[PDB]
Amino acid sequence: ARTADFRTLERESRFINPPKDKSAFPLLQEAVQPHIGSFNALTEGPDGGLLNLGVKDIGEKVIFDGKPGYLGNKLSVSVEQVSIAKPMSNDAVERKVYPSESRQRLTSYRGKLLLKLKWSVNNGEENLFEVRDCGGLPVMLQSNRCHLNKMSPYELVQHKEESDEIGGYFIVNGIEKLIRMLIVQRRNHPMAIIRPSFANRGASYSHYGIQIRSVRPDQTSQTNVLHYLNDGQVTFRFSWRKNEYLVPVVMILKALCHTSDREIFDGIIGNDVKDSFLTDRLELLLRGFKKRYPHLQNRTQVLQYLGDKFRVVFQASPDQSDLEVGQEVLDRIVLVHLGKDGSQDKFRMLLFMIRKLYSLVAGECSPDNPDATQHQEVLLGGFLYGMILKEKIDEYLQNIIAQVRMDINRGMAINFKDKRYMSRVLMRVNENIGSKMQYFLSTGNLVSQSGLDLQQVSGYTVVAEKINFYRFISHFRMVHRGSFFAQLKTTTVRKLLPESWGFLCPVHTPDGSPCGLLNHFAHKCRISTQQSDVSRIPSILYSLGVAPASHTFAAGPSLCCVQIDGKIIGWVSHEQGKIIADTLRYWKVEGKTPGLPIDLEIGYVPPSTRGQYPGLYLFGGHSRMLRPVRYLPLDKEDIVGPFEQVYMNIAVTPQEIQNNVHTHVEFTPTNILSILANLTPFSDFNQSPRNMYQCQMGKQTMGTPGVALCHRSDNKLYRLQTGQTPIVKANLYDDYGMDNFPNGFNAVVAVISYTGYDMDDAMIINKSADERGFGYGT
Amino acid sequence: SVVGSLIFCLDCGDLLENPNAVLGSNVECSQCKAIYPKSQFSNLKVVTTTADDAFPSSLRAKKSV
Amino acid sequence: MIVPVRCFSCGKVVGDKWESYLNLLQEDELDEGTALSRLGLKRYCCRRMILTHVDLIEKFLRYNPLEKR
Amino acid sequence: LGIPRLREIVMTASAAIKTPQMTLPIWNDVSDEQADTFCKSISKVLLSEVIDKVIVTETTGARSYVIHMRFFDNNEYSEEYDVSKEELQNVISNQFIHLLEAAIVKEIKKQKRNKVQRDRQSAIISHHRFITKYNFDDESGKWCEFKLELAADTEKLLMVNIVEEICRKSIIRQIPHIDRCVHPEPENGKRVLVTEGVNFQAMWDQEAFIDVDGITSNDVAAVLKTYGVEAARNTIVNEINNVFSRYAISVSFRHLDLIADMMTRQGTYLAFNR
Amino acid sequence: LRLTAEGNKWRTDILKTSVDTGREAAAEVTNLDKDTPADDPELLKRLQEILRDNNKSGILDAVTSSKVNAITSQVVSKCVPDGTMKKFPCNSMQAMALSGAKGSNVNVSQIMCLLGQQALEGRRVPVMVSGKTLPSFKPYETDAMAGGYVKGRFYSGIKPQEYYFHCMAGREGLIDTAVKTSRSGYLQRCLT
Amino acid sequence: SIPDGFKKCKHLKNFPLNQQVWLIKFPSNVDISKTTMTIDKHDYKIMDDLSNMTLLVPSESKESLKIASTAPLQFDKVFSVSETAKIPAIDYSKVRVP
Amino acid sequence: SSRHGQKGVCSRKWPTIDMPFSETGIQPDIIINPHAFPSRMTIGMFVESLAGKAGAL
Amino acid sequence: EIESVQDQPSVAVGSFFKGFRAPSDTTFDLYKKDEFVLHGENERLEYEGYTDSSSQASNQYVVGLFNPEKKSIQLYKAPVLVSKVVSKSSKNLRGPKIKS
RNA sequence: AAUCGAGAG
DNA sequence: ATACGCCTCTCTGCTTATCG
DNA sequence: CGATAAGCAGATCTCTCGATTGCGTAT
Ligand SMILES: [Zn+2]
Ligand SMILES: [Zn+2]
Repeated sequence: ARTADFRTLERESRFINPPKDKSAFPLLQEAVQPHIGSFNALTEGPDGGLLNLGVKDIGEKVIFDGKPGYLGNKLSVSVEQVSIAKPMSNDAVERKVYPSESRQRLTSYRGKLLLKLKWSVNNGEENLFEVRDCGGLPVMLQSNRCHLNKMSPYELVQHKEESDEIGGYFIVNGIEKLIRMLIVQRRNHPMAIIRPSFANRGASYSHYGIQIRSVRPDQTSQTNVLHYLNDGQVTFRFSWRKNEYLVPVVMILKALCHTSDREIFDGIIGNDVKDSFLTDRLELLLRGFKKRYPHLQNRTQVLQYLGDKFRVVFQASPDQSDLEVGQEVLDRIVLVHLGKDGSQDKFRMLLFMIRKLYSLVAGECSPDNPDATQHQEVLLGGFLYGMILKEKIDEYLQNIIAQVRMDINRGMAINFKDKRYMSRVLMRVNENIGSKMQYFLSTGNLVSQSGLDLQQVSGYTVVAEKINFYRFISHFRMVHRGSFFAQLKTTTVRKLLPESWGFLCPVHTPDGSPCGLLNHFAHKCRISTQQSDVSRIPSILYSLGVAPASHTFAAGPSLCCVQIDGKIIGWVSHEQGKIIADTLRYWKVEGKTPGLPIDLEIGYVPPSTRGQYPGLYLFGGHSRMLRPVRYLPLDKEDIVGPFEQVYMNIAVTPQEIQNNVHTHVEFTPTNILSILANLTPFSDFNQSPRNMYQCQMGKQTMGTPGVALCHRSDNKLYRLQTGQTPIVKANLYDDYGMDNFPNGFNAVVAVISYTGYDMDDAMIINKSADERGFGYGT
Repeated sequence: SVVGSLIFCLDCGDLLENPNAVLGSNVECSQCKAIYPKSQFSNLKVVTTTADDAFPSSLRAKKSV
Repeated sequence: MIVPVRCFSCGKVVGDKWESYLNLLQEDELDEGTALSRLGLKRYCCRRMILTHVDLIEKFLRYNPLEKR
Repeated sequence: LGIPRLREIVMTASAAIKTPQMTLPIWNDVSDEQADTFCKSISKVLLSEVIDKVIVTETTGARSYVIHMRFFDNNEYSEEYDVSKEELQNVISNQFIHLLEAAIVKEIKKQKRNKVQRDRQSAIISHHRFITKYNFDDESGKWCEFKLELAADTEKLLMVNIVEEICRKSIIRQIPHIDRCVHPEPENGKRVLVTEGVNFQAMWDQEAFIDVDGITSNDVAAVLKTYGVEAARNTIVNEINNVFSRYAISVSFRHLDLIADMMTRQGTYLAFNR
Repeated sequence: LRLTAEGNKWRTDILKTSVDTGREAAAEVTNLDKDTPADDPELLKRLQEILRDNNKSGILDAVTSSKVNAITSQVVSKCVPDGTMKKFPCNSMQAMALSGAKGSNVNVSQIMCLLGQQALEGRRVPVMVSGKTLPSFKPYETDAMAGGYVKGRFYSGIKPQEYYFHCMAGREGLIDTAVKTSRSGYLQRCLT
Repeated sequence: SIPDGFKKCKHLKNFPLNQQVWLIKFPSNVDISKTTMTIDKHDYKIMDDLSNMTLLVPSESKESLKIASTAPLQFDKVFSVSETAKIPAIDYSKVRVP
Repeated sequence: SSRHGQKGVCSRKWPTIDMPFSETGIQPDIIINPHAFPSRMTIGMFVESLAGKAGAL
Repeated sequence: EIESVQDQPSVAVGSFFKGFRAPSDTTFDLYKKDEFVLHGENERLEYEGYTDSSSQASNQYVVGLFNPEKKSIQLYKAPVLVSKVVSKSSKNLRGPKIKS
């Protein structure tokens, strides 16, 4: 047997004739699967696509003319269907355009964006529909809206791209750009937080809190913060238009669903009636509300107060009743991951969050670390593209209403039923949504009325520079903590935590300023780009023994709280919850039960002494980080996430599997490293800073960018003339097809102190070898 | 109804008013518009104890280990 | 890209042996060491030059700006 | 240590030194047991460091509190802290209840937006605002229960968080600007005694245990206050030098002396900044 | 870089003595009776209290670090230079470590005998909220390898968990050097 | 108001009580027509679950519901039936390999 | 640089006659000082030279 | 052993709140569509109640009397209703549609 | 000229 | 096609206030 | 007058590259 093979004949045959079915390197495509899948999820998939859901939740914005209790004629402009075309050209009958032409022309590779407006009048009296082109929207290569989507390597070569061209990037002004993946708080999970900044937020502020980052079905997010004041009252927080507002928690608790106060007492305090801490804090809260707001005795009155309080900041229409605008803000701010028609579930989740806040302030649960990988997810970049597009079409829909308002206030008459008037106004506004998206790609700046729940503004897209193929493939696996942490002094954010085992590469990190903040995924790490079928999971859970969350009336860490994506499914004892988690894992790994997708991340937190807040947490959404691992019972592949991993024992190799201690084992230890960190020979014999230096330096080598260089017009390109394959190489050198892109040369190296001209770090090159073309490049 | 220092109506489940906070012999439910008497609510007692993480000291460390 | 004319270290002409190496690998069922020895490459400096050549010229040649594709 | 210390010394000249310290030489005729006794006598003890638990029994039968303060056993705290039943009872009678009532009345203001025992209880009631009972275990030093009656307009208070805050912030026996006095292992022969604070005049009295002529401190501003410019210059040199001693970096004393004489050129502690 | 057969024998014999050092350190920090089993409920409870409480965790880390450093010192003294097949002045690694041309006895020791305990700031490796220091190790494991004590050397290579801990320490060093060079210069500017 | 499709049951059935009141909860895979027992060759875990579950029993009218009081009338014991599975003990002689 | 973070600038193009030569007759095309290793501790480069020689043979 | 199991609606269980007591003058009226609605009233109260649609399709509840001497245990079926009790004087209070 | 991004010691 | 005005996570030291 | 609780200010090596830089409007 031979440990490795050069595969010379196979490689040369494949060079001669590119495959006509599929590329021979499947792993080289799963590397860019996050970016491609994120851009794909906004046009295809269930529910019509992310852009369609985004327009649906943008809804209608109305205005009144004022012409003669009767506010005038109502105009409600909106969009209900958005489509992107694969890029065409008129050079009549159009012809397909491929990115080679965009590269050669030094221009962008963009497809036309079409929105069909709804010019509704008088709530359905008559509707004027007209599709409007809104500029050429840039699209990423190898996506379902790109013309290379299904081509074989043979067809890719015929269309001048590459033998194994990968997408995941855009082309703007003849320059390739990539939306970096950012790592943000885990969605739809309330995590206890201790922050001295919360105390700084004013006076009577503790440092405790409960922060949940709810995500809408169209992948937009809303952060709700549940502060605790030292007196005893709990404060709700949210941000709407780059400003921040505060609300008593009891206001929202009563506004959500028609409920009593004994129900709030039972929801926050379960069977723990004898718990003086909880009872006294809750009495303080209830009496503080009944003192401050004695004229809000029912849900309708509370909603009307909220509506009166929120008029000019929410751009509520003159027709909107106070009750309905209060319902609008309640459905548009509070726990948006449950969406509308989920007031009861939002009520349960707020009660759970309040009890968790009281546990955090009583020191019965430890604070959840927000910078630990256990409590994080990835913002894919295609999702950010969809969110920015939704914000831009919202701005457009508001700008056309601004135009008609300016017409109204300039003294000109109108007719909302007139297609001529609709045409006249639609040509006085800005419809280069595509040009604004191109601006975002070409600068990185995020021009926004809402910060999209994100912290930074600039620094969102980097050029996918192609010095070298390691550099190029590294662009598509780098994840950033955010530019806020770039200028800081808390070194603890850069620490290599054990919570990233198998998700973040321990080695691949740039040295210097971006050390610790710029990370790379382990090469077998996968970021999900779709929601797993979870409709049947609550049904299976009730059969397993989960008592339903509607008629059980339990609360506290004394019981396990079963949740699914932030929705309290039911309550169960801790032992039975452990059994439920084990049985769910078994049924999920064995592919018999149709209601348990293998991507399901059953993150179970056992009871402990002042540890993390317990309960059984189930996740199946987008943006999760998942890695394969061998489930030991029935010996099949399993999928785990960072949240689930910090509690499960996973033997690194099968030799040290212990009795009744391990339920998992890695497929191989080498799948906790990046591609670059796997390509280092005998990495486990060097000092780790030298492995980090190698990851940094292998992206800077004058290797081979690609083979279609006669069809590119890049600003600067470095090409090694004659590369060679390594004699000593990892088994994954072939799996990613790195032989297609040679990076160096096998050299005869004498470790000798002979010359005198190489002492500190210099090295000597043979003159004759140099004259024979050793290490030549252009 | 009565839980420590808290009393809830048995009809609408609304928190009442504390007895010694309003006009005499009549504590009124703000939802049910019912009338409750100051009787049978003799002592709303709550017994609390300190956190046991509240007083870090040299002697407290020696208490356990 | 294309086979080097000479070995880098010693200078032995190894540019006329790449096609023969492929022939001996394909037609004959020879392992790489046997094929390199039968080509006359004894020093490992000369053996590496052929054993590790990639031959990217073939992949470069598929992008021909002078013939219709 | 290190560069933060250099910032404190030469960059900031902070009179508010982060860790003030005094090195107290001991006379050669003072044994280790007396050294520890002096350390515990000097070191401060807060009320929180002697209390095991506190029980607050609110009753609405007008609203009253029964605050019971459970102490560590006498054979424990009178040994570890040099604190007696009498000293504890005096502290609770004088400072604790006054601070507690001050906190309570401030809280309400924010909300509006054996005949010896009998006579002691009567005196405590008369002097204090709204206390109605008081009994201290004068035979075991084990507990202290005192009632506290508020009005009927008063809203509910936790009465445990304020009690904890008062119990922490109330001292028992503290010398100003001094927290702890630890007796480390003697090094290079001489036996030292380092406190976690600077109060030169407090140990000026303790001629018996402390060689006052050799009390060398860490805070440059304090020694400038009490001893003068030149002692400040000496301690500047010493503090700017012993930072380099742990890092084993040899810097000549001419540089440090020139920097010290530039920093004390006006007779004060001038920093190197604007 | 190699040792003798007798040198390797001494190295492995002294390293076998490092099996119970972590368990003894835990039993003595937790004040439990020595020779108590590693799966004792009281030991696990006290280790959990120590995990929650930062100062107690630091005490445990420092005590166990001292014990494993003693084991490392024993290994190095027993195996260098008396356990090395090629000896000074022929042994060039040892030669230039002794001579001051480059390197030190610590580097030679890590290449030939033992990398030893990996120290993060001034403590052992970070622990999760479940008491696990890595997915492989069971919660509250009183094993020196679990705490970052790597018995491997750069000649025979280090295991995956040891590789992970060593990467932690190396990243910490690379961060600390940047912080230090950033902070050095303002002092000199203001003084000058 | 009455939501569409809802039709009020008018004639109810008797309840022979003057005996212990029990509550038992079954899953959706248990045929109710027919502490770890076997039902239809299946494995079911059974355990037990300031009250909220009141008892509504028809009065002597067979047309409405009332709250018994012999202050509600609470069930003497609440049971639960749970679906389970057998977790296979790992055979170490295979996976444990040098 | 090697694949072990052993970066260094080329200090001279040493003529081949002045290069050291082996009993086999070959003259190395790269010379790296032995002092780059004791502090960097890149034993992977040593074992890679070993394995590369064995593989090319 | 199990002798008779009832399917026709006989009894039901509700979740009003902790320690709920109701006067003897009040009654309840059921509705079946399986989704259920319950309704009751008195002078200043309303016993409205619905059920969780997503849960009733999975969990089923059984009631029954037991015989200490015999074996013919009794069995029954009873759905669960999650009820929200409402007042009457605090139901229909509103304000202006928009405050100027 | 700024701003952003990538680097080197 | 085009020419005027519009677009959220550190630190010491100086200085004023303000209330019994 | 004065002693904090509070508010406000100005700080926190050298070198090489590339890419973009502003939108609405009234006539
Ligand atoms: Zn009532
Ligand atoms: Zn040769």
